[PDB]
Amino acid sequence: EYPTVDDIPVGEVRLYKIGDGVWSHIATQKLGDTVYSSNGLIVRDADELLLIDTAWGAKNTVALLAEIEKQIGLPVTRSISTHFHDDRVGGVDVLRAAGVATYTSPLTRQLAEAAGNEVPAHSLKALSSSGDVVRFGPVEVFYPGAAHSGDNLVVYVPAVRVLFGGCAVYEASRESAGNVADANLAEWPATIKRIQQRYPEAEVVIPGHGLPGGLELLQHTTNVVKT
Ligand SMILES: [Zn+2]
Repeated sequence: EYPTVDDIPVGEVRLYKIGDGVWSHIATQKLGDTVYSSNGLIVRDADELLLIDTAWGAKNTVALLAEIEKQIGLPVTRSISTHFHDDRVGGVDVLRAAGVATYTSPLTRQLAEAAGNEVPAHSLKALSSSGDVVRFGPVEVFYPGAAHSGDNLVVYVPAVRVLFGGCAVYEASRESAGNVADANLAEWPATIKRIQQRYPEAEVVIPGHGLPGGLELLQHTTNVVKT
């Protein structure tokens, strides 16, 4: 019952409750003949929300904010983008228009600028070296090293053991690497091992695209990226 491209109506964004104070958000775009979905996270803190990733573009991000107000009814006050691609920063300007304080690592801001993408307003310090971790409200933000992209971050919600892997982690049904234009295929297995070692109690692992699973998605990703 996790939302998919087969059931989300065109142009809509859906939320899915994962645990106490934690939702995923799911949005779609059609590229060529194929409809794709992308996941992010929403985490409650006191009477506000922290958003992890845009909903992949400005139009979807406007829909996301409306869906959040309808279903949750608390303000999004901060966001984190987990890497520089459109599915993560596309819609940052919508978030800024809506009064959200937008964050990512310094490297992501640089890569987003270089790519001509939207750029979060604020940098997360102390994330520059592989293995760096910072607390940010109700989550930990971890830079595990280069994988899908040079800058990719993961986000853990310690109270409920939810790991948002972003595009560093593949869904179970995905058996080929697909697009690796910004990837570091050599470092990806080591990066996965760092995630495994850091979050051994995670109960839910959310990939950047596709269905949630558990810690088995980590080794699955290594297997696919070698393949
Ligand atoms: Zn990407």
